[PDB]
Amino acid sequence: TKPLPALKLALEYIVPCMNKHGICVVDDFLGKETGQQIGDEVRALHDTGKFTDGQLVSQKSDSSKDIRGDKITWIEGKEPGCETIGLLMSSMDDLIRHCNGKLGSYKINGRTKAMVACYPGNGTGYVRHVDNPNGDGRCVTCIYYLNKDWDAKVSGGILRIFPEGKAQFADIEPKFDRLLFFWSDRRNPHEVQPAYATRYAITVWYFDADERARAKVKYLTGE
Amino acid sequence: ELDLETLAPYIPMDGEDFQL
Ligand SMILES: O=C(O)CNC(=O)C(=O)O
Ligand SMILES: [Cl-]
Ligand SMILES: [Mg+2]
Ligand SMILES: [Mg+2]
Ligand SMILES: [Mg+2]
Ligand SMILES: [Mn+2]
Repeated sequence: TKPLPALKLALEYIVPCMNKHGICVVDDFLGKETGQQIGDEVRALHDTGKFTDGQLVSQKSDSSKDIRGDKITWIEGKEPGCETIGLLMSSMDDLIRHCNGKLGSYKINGRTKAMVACYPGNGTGYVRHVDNPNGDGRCVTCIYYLNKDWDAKVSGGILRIFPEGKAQFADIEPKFDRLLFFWSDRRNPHEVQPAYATRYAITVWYFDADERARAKVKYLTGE
Repeated sequence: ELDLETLAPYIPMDGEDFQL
């Protein structure tokens, strides 16, 4: 029965994995039935025109589409039609709360809303980037993939991560019911390689309390 | 060196963080 007990998965797998490698994959996170329900909720968001072009933290002159080709919407988890996405978010949060004080030196107190994202085939992807390069509070990226029948050799869409200090990169296929964690800072630059079929994923970013407070102070003072 | 914030995925700064 999935999801697995959070305490053991967090302390005996996620924590040591994250501290050693900065990247952790949990396959078959919620099971087929729940994963399919999430897929249907995501496809209904897509079908009803909720997605908008993905955006960047800062922009000068470049079109966002020369950088990221996905379309997204932000989900709080309590919206009608998003109940199973809410269960996913609650399950991610459960894991993080069982990791309190054990993920590096971070104190994780909060997170973003969920970013439901679609790369609509057609070779769309995301150029090599860092999720939080300049201290905006994000310390852990958590992604759930929902692509049933994804054949990455044909459809592409691999997330390639270049973890600092390793002799090989980490290729993450966007597999159905796969959960991924990685450090959001400069230790993990990464690319979404071009996707040739419709590719869905849901991301939440967890905040380190002290860094996020400093970032909010900068925003609220116009700096 | 490139300003990496121009490649980084947007998040709301203003009133939209969730407390755990
Ligand atoms: O969807 C993925 O596998 C990776 N997503 C990103 O890198 C992003 O949206 O910042
Ligand atoms: Cl929860
Ligand atoms: Mg611009
Ligand atoms: Mg925690
Ligand atoms: Mg709350
Ligand atoms: Mn990213």
